[PDB]
Amino acid sequence: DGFDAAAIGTQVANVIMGFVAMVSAVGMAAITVILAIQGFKMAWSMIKSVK
Amino acid sequence: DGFDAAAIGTQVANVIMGFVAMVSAVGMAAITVILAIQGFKMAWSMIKSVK
Amino acid sequence: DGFDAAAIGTQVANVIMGFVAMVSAVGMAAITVILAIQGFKMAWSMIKSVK
Amino acid sequence: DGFDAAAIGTQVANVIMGFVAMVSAVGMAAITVILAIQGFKMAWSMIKSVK
Amino acid sequence: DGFDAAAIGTQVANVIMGFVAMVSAVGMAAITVILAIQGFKMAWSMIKSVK
Amino acid sequence: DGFDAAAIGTQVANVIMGFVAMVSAVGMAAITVILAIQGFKMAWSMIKSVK
Amino acid sequence: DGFDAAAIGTQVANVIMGFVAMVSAVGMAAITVILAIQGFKMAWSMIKSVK
Amino acid sequence: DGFDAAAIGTQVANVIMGFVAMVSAVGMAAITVILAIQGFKMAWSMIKSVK
Amino acid sequence: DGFDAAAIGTQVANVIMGFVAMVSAVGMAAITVILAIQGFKMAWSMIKSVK
Amino acid sequence: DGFDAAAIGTQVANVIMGFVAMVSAVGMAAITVILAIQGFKMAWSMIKSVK
Amino acid sequence: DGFDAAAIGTQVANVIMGFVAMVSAVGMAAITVILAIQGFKMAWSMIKSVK
Amino acid sequence: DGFDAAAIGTQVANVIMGFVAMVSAVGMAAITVILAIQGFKMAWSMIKSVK
Amino acid sequence: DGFDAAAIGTQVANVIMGFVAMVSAVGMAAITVILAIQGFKMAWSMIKSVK
Amino acid sequence: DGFDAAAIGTQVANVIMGFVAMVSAVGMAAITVILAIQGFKMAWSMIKSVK
Amino acid sequence: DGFDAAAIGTQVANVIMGFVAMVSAVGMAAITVILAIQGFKMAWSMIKSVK
Repeated sequence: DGFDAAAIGTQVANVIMGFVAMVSAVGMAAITVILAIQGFKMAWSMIKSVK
Repeated sequence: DGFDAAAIGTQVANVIMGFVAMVSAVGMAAITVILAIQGFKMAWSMIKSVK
Repeated sequence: DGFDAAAIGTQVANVIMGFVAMVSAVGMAAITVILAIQGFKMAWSMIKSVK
Repeated sequence: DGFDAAAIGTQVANVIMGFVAMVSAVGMAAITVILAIQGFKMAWSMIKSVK
Repeated sequence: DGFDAAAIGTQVANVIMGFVAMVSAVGMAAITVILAIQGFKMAWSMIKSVK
Repeated sequence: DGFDAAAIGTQVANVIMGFVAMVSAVGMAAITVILAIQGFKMAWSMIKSVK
Repeated sequence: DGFDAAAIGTQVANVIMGFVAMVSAVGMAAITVILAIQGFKMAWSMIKSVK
Repeated sequence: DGFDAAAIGTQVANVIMGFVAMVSAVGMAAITVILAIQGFKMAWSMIKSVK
Repeated sequence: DGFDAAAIGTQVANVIMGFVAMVSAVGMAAITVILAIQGFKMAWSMIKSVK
Repeated sequence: DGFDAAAIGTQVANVIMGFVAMVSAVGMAAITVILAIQGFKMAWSMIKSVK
Repeated sequence: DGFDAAAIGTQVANVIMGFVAMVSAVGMAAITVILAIQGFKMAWSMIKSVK
Repeated sequence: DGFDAAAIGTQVANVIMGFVAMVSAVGMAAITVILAIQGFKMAWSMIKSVK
Repeated sequence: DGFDAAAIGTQVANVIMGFVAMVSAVGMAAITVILAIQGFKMAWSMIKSVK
Repeated sequence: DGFDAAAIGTQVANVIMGFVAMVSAVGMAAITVILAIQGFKMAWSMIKSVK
Repeated sequence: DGFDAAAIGTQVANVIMGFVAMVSAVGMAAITVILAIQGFKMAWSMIKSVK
């Protein structure tokens, strides 16, 4: 009857495409860790196979 | 007696096949997130197994 | 006395076996949605476990 | 006799299609919460499977 | 008739957008735990694959 | 009306930030095990590749 | 005529906003339990995936 | 009028904070099992990767 | 009122600490298998690296 | 006038605190079943993840 | 008054402790299947890692 | 009263021990695949380490 | 006075213990379906984890 | 009195054992999909571990 | 009575065997990625073992 479906259907989507920011931010604060270990793993990794 | 069953039975269905749009839209605003993490996951994933 | 029980008892049933049509129609206008999400869910689902 | 059925039948419906607004508003004040947790859930979720 | 629908419809929403605070707070008091284990999991995790 | 939301919202969080202790304790009583095996794994691990 | 509606309408509400206390109290005596199990669940949960 | 709300509201809570005991007891009689398997799982687990 | 909580709370636990037996038994009938393969795996494993 | 309220009010309660017995008994004859399946579930559960 | 509570309370329990039999039987006719797959899974599983 | 529990309890089990056949059949039509790859994997596997 | 209570009280019960038959029959015509899907679910289920 | 219980009790079951057909059909139109992905998953899966 | 079960049972299946297309398409847009990394992985992989 009214059909206020798509009008609010975009409104809702716009609240939550403007939410990637958080996932990227917590992203960055994953990698710093994953590098820290990874880069530290690769430190000894060569000098395992130094032999 | 009257049998206004199918006539309105389509009417009702037409209000709600015209509702996928919202589910697609909130769809798109799922994937952007899921890529963001996923693509960021695959970033470190190769360079876990860099070794 | 009169026993107009089964005669109208079928009459009533015939108004309402001719009512499945609506339930099928609103059926179809469920699945289009459920696919939309489901198929979109399966989109990212493989590429979660891409790794 | 009078048949003031549809005339007021619309009148009543118009009081209550003009009621979605509230359901949308309490809608918005659901999602902010559901994001808050959800986005915070996804925060640790990647870094469960950091490994 | 009166149509005090949206006026109180916002009033109700404002009681409950001012409720995220609790969900964030119990949020923080989830992560401290989830880090505690997670960070402690990652402690041994590298030195599983020390080999 | 009353709005005793944040006041108890902190109260609840304080019961459960004071819960990490247990997770750390069961933490310690994970690692002792994980070392035991890990350190015992590394015992033979060098003297696999003694050759 | 008299219109002693709102005057007692508040009176009634005040008997029953002063009732949250009980729901909070039985609240606390839910969580102690839910922690007990939850914290005990998380005890073995890490050391399932110790592997 | 009487307002015997909090007085019995504590009374009820005290019947059911004195109920954790059972949940801890059935707790202990979970872990013995979960260890039994877990410790037995870790038995073969090292000597899978003995190689 | 009655407070038959801990009395039956132990009763229930005693039915189910007397249940480890089964988990140990199905334990033994895991390892026989896991040895069978494992010991058979280690059979060829040395004589892969015989070279 | 008479006020035979609490006198019979206890009388009634005493008929029905002496009713837990049945609920415990049908309790026991739940768990035997729930163990039977549960313990049988845990039988194959380890040897799913035997791998 | 009569207090035919425990007398029938056992009667009811005895109908339904004599019901485990079915759950064990449908038990056996689970495992035969679960072995069939499991044992067949373990067939190829070694000879994945044959290498 | 009637106690038609075990009589049908076997009847049900017999419908579903006569169901392994399907699981074996879909079994066979797993392995043909798993061999195909596995045997093809082992083809190049030796002639990786031909050197 | 007459006390034709238990005499008809059994009569009524005998009409409706002779009613399980239907519930078993509609039982069988549940499982055939539930197997059909279940057995078909287990078809792909192994060959999800074929990997 | 009449006892038209089993006579219609079969009638009802026969409407709904003649319903598996649909569940098999929607079955087939599950697997085609599940293969499509699965077979496509196994495509890259070998050539992950090509190395 | 009507038995419009298989007639619509095919109708439903035909909406969803005509759905593989999407899963193949999102398929292709998995592999391009998986190659990209895989082929790039194999780039350095030989020249790890160049030695």
